[PDB]
Amino acid sequence: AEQGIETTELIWSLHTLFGHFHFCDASNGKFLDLAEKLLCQFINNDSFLQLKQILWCRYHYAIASDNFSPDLHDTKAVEMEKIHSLPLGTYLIKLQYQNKNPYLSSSKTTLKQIMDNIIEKIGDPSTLDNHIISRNSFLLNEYLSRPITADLLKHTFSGATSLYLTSPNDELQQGMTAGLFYVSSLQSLGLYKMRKKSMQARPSELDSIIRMLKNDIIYNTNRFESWILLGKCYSYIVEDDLIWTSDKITVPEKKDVIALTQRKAILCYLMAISIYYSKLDRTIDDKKIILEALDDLGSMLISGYYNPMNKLCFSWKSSAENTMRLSETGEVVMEKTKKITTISDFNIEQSIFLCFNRACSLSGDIKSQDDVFVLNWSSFYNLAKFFFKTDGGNNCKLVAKYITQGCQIAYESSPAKDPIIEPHYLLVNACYKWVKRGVIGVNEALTLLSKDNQFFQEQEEFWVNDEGLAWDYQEKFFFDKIIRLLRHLLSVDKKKWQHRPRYRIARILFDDLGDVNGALEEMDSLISAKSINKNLVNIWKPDFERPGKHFIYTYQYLVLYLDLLFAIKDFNTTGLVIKKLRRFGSGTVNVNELLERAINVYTQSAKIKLQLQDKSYVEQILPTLNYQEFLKISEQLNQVFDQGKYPEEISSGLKLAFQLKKGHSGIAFDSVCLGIYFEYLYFPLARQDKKEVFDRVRLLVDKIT
Amino acid sequence: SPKRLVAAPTVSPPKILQTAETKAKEPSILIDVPLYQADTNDYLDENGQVIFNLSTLIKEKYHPKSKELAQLKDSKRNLLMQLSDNLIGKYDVEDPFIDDSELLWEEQRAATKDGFFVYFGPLIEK
Amino acid sequence: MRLLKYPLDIHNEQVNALAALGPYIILAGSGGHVMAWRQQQLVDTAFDRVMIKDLKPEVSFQVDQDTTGDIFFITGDLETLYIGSEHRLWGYSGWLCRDTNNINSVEKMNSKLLFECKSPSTITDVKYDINLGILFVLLSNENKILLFRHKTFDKLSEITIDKASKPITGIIDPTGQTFTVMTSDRSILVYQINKTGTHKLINKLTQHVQMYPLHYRISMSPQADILPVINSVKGVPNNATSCTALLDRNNNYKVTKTLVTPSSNGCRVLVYSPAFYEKPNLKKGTSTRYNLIATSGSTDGTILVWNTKRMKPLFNALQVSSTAINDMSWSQDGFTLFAISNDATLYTFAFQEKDLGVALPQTEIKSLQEVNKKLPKLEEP
Repeated sequence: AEQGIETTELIWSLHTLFGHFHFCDASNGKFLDLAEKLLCQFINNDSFLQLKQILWCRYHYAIASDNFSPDLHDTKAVEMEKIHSLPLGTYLIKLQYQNKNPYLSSSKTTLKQIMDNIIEKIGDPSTLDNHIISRNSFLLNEYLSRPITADLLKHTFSGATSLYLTSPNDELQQGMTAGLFYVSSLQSLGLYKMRKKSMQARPSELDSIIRMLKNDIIYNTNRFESWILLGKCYSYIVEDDLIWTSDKITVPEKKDVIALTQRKAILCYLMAISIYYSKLDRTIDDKKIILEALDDLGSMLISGYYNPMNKLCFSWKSSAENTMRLSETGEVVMEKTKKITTISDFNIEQSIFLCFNRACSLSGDIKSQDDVFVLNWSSFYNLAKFFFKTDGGNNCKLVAKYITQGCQIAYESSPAKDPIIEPHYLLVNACYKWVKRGVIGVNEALTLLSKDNQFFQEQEEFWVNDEGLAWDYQEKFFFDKIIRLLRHLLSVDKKKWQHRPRYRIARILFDDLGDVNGALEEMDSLISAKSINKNLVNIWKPDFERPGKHFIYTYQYLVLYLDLLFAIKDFNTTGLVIKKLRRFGSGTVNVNELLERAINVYTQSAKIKLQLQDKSYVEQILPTLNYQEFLKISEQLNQVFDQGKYPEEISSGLKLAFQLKKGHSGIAFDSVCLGIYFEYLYFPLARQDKKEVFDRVRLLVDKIT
Repeated sequence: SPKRLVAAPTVSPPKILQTAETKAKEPSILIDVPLYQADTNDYLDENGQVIFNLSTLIKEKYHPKSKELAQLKDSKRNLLMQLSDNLIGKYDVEDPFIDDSELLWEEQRAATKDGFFVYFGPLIEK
Repeated sequence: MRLLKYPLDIHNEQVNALAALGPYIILAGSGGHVMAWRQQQLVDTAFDRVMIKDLKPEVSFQVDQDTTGDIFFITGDLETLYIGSEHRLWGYSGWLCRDTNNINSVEKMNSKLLFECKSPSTITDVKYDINLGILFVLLSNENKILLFRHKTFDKLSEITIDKASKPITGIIDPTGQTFTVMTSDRSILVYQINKTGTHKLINKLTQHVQMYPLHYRISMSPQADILPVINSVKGVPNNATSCTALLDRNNNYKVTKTLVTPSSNGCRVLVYSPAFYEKPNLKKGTSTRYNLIATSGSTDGTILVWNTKRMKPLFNALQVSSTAINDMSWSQDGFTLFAISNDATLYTFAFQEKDLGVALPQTEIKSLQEVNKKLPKLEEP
């Protein structure tokens, strides 16, 4: 004790003396070597401070402490061995965190660079030297390759799920006993999350961290937190693939790898929970971490179970893709393996509810053991996502006092920048759907809005179930109140959630109120067809707004906008939508299919509002026209044609149909353009008296333009 | 001509004889599995095989009283919701999961005779 | 057939290796708890002549083993019991009393640590030939083979292998004339070794086998003629299920008959019955001679026994255990099959003559061994 203190003072004095005349580099830095060797055994922060100075003097490892200065005694940089790096990093862990959980500790990036240096000097664990490491990795790959059975979930909840790993008991066993890759992966994930908040994080960065977690796990460290982190890495991968890549969703083959990653994250979480359940003396902090792990696993199960996934992670194919099938003749048939679902869906729903029930139970246990613990709305949000299109609010007395708590936590923990709209948003959506379908008692449903008037800040007459009217009028006034709350949602900062409020505005105004004009006026500010220099859909993306919303949601809004325009049969705005959509390729995915659908709606609106007879212009009129008569009538028409002598709808429809015929593959706009031409320009002049007709149409369009 | 696939003779089913509760959670189980022709008590011909599963026979020997599947699903999930507000050999009501649909799936997959046989010679596909 | 399932009473250990020495079947847990049982007691228990609650081990004790390695290797004879961990080895001479045919006490056992190895050198396989009286050591990192004399532990010879050829398992000649080793790099090596330990690599067969980092149990044919090669690589169509190749000793290891395994993971334990079985077809006046081989996969509790003269397995015992099978063993007559697993649960298979057919005498099997091709004698240097 006193020996280490006196040694620290002596070492500091000598280091100061050497920096005073810049001469520690004599005798090859073996003084620094000896001092490092002795300070490896001295566990105090002053020894740590002198060790920071030693690392900056020797290998030039700059350790950024705010109260620290370089004692430069003119020493050249050396390279540290792995043999020196291991107890040094162990000392760094034990001095940085001591008895505090590094997961719960704030991430100090002071040690982070030197951590990366120690990792680089260590490198990867070399395989092909331990049967234990090879066998444990093989078992790990097997366990990830295992399908999903409900009995496995039962054994996870009872803690009977184990892989029965063996610790390699090597030199680096103590380093993973320190959880070196765990701390390094924790730093990597914290910096990854910070880059994800700045949206500069990339999925290729995670593979090294995942491999580090594998290398830590195969040491049989009995650390379920590593499983939690590996499942979290797979979870963040799955989040990136599902949100930022719709093409992986549409392609079933990439969806297979997505389901594989879902299965891997689920297996990591189940192993983590069963390892925790295998622990006997489980402390409170273990409950705190495993509660979060329960939340992650329940969220992953919600993600994997529902649309657009729909239980693909529970459908299993064998690794041997071809089945040697015995025929009844005694001959062998190679047969392709099919995906077989390995668990019934009711068991999956049970597992989800059991995870959330045990999460609520452990939340009550922790709040009994730590009453300053702050609860989460996410349990009620996930139960509402269970209630999404499944229950219909049959348990209305139990619908109350869980959405109540969800909205209460959402508003009471609402920050000043942007409140937690989503429980109240989903409450509004569920109230709309179940009032419209009549599945609920409206009285307590509107009475809970008096509680949620904390978030609403409107009058109590809005939440009084005033049933002294016709039910449609009560619903419409409820829609007025929802529109008022939507204006309240426009009033907030709305970092990325303007568009779905406008969608709900359109859903109120069209589906329910019948005011197609008001919905069109609302969506014309969102979709500017009649402009020229703007885009098609104005979701405020000049050069700044991130993708992800306008990939699919803008397509869906344009689908509903096509429905709105087809309700009133306006073709001019539809053609302007198509013209803006030709330059809006980067604003959405599947521009070709949306362009085809917009062409379909434009042609249907033009045929319905103006009227046509298509099967006549091509097969019947064109073979029966004399060539000289057609030339004479078309030339007299081209000499005769004035835009003031025809309606602007007819001439603009002809111009738009010919322009879209020049833009697209001909056939889709032969019918409309030939119909407009032969019905309004050719035959009325003929009664008074394809390439050729479309050239005359081109001449008349050049007369229009 | 190659010798045809004669049908498997009707072997009498294996029956659980004695189950004694050990100090472990899994009791010791004695089962007689007949491996002969049940009609002649001869050695089986070349085309006989006995195929069976353990835990399916466990649930069948101990719990023949399987109720309606949808009713049992609703009862178990409502039991879980009411609880919100290993018995090896006995049927664990505290276990929420029902395996019988998946047991049927496994029975169908094992009911395939495809990949389980003996081929004399190299595996050359026709 | 009678099957008796018995969960053992060892707490928090896995029963990795078993040995049936004479009338005694000996069991080995992971942490050193060793229980030895009379096979006849379990035979009567399986036929319900002995009650289940009265069944107790003959001698059950703990080996003085340190934490450095775990036990996966037990061999020896009625005089000496050679027990090996994954880094250490103990031989127990005088373990069984000769006069009473009863197990001596552990104090009466002359316990001796015969060899110990250190990390990263790992023992892969332990074999002993009764005919040669030589104990065979298979080692990884480095890949070397050590030969040791029975009851003296004298290092008779050393065979050093390639670094990329890490040995996995070895196969004992029943006649004591050869030894066949399966390696990590899909290579199979046969060695002509005599009583004096002079060895000669006679055949090298590469890209023939598929190995994984596990412990395997493979037996040769009792007539010393048919070589089973499970998880075959050569000749198998790609992306199919696993298969077992049967190679003739006298016919230069051509593939004779093929076993079509299911799509799951490959077999881990293979055991020929020591008896040669005969079914006399009374209608044709013919007698069909055949062996019975017990096979079990490496993942699930599924075990199949195979008739050499049939186009089907005899029966299929599927999902007997939730864990993997660690070791299986026939009785000396082959009318009882033992099998152990990771979940400390015993499965004993009691057979009758109508279950198996008429077993031929061992003189017949020795005469069948005499028809096999004779090797040139080893030149002593």
